[PDB]
Amino acid sequence: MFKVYGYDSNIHKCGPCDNAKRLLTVKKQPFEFINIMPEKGVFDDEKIAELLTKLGRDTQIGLTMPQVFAPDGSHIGGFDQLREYFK
Repeated sequence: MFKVYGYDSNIHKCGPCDNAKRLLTVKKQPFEFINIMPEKGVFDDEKIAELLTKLGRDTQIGLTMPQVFAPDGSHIGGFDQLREYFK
């Protein structure tokens, strides 16, 4: 499955996050969405730590949501990189 880390737009608006989900649905690709903000103004720090581990990063500088990973686990990037991935 593709793995998409992002925000639920009902709690924190994330147009790129919603676009990533819809692009995977139109391409008939199963995905799992991981919401990093379970309620307004509260981050899930276990999921952010897991994301940093997967990215191999020590700082959060410049990280935006969504962050997408391919079925084999490699990092794709944000929605702009996912658009490119299917070409």
